[PDB]
Amino acid sequence: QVQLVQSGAEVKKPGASVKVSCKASGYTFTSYWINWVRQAPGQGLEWMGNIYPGSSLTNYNEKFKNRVTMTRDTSTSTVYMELSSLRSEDTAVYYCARLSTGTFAYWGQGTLVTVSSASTKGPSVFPLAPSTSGGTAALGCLVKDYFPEPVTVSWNSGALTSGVHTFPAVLQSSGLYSLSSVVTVPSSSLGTQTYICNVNHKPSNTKVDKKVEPK
Amino acid sequence: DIVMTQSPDSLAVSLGERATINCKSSQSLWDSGNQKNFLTWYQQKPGQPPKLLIYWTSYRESGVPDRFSGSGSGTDFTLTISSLQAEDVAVYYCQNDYFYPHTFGGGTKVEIKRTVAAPSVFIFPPSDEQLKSGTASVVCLLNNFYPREAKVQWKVDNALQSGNSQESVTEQDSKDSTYSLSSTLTLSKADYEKHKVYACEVTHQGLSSPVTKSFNRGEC
Amino acid sequence: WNPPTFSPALLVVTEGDNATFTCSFSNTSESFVLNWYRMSPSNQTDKLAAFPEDRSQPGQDCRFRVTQLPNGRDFHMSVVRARRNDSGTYLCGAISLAPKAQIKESLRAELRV
Repeated sequence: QVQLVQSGAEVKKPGASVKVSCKASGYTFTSYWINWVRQAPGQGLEWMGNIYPGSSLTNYNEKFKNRVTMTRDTSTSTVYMELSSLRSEDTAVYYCARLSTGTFAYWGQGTLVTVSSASTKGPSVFPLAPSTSGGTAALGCLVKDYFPEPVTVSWNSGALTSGVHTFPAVLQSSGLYSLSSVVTVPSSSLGTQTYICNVNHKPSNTKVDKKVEPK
Repeated sequence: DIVMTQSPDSLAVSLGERATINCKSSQSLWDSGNQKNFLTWYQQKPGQPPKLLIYWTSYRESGVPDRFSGSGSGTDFTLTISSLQAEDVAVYYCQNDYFYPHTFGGGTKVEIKRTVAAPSVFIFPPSDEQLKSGTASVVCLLNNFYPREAKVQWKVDNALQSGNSQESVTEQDSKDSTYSLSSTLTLSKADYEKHKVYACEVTHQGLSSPVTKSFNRGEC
Repeated sequence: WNPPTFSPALLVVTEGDNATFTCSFSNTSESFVLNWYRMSPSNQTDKLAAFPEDRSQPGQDCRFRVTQLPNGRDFHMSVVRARRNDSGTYLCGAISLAPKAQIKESLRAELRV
């Protein structure tokens, strides 16, 4: 099949430069245009540039005058994207895509580049205890003060999926992220079923299974 | 440079009716050498790479359903969904595919319009485990409401808070087409120990009167 | 290179038969993809098949198929088990894979079932 696998996530400091790889397979790599598109959190897509692997022809965006650089490697069928003089505004998920006009469009899975002076910190998991209402009760976990993204939260090892709301993270003044995950259940189940949120933060080797007991 | 303006910014359509999105370009996207209007339409769901729907203004990519149809010529273009299904909720971008740069439009959020639904409001006092440190976090949860417009205000001993709270909303739920909001008021333990009444007051179209949920510190 | 030729301009075929078009080129390009297009009543264009074939590409129906003739310039856009739904207008087009891609599309030929 046609596949575009991008390099993994990276955290960089302001002023540094990142290089994202995109390995094409399943077609004549040297004949199709490869585009780069980024998306900052809470904003639309932004075209970044073009590269034709056949002759390394590039079409950069004027927004990144001398920061963007696209190259190719025919021996490994990989295209690279380099962005220098990084800012906090450059925090985004970056996509590579094979977009030759009139032909089918394929997309890489994306690559998250976090630009921040913060350092890796494991999250604290606080229980949001119920009591609750008359009919339904709500309980949750507060995952506070971690860097970088992402955190994976599940309930009862993934066995509790109904009424679960994991809210998107929020960047705080400390440069750390914070999210909460809630779940609504019948009021009669508070004392008949155990509830455990399973928080996982891989960059800091944090693994916490907090039991949410009522108050 | 091509400027792509998308109007409306957000669109609410009932399940099964027609949605129309507009895209106006600063210059003509017509190509005399290929006899095509080079404009592309994209669909992107949260947490997913974009998906190409329409290229060359009115050409459908393989696998794109019947309801999606592009139109327009020159500087005015339009994407139309004839039967908006649940799987269509996403942001739609028009893109200049004619001249470089291939600038995107601002996008248009397409949500399912449903009946008014009030939020279920909950307030969680800070955990005692958090009270081992120097900060205190109070969370106010708004569960399953429509429309998305909601107002949350924090009160400490009947003193309106400002500049010390953050919030975030989920995506429209696939089952009931509702939203959930989570707001976190952050205080220092010193400030938390100096006040008794904590409350969040919700103002929503589904509430006849604003709903307030409070608690007293140290009381259960 | 010249635009291809989609013949016959009108092909009337009974229901449930083998209707076959012919997309012929005078001279071919070094790198190109050939597409089979059908116009929908919404004034849209749908890509049914494409040469060379990509088995991983979704949306392809097993009914419509494109076949390269031995001379390499002519192609066979055949549909098997034709339905009354298939009645419409069709066309073939080629897009070169050069940096500056050029579109070369045929005229429209109508199908009746």
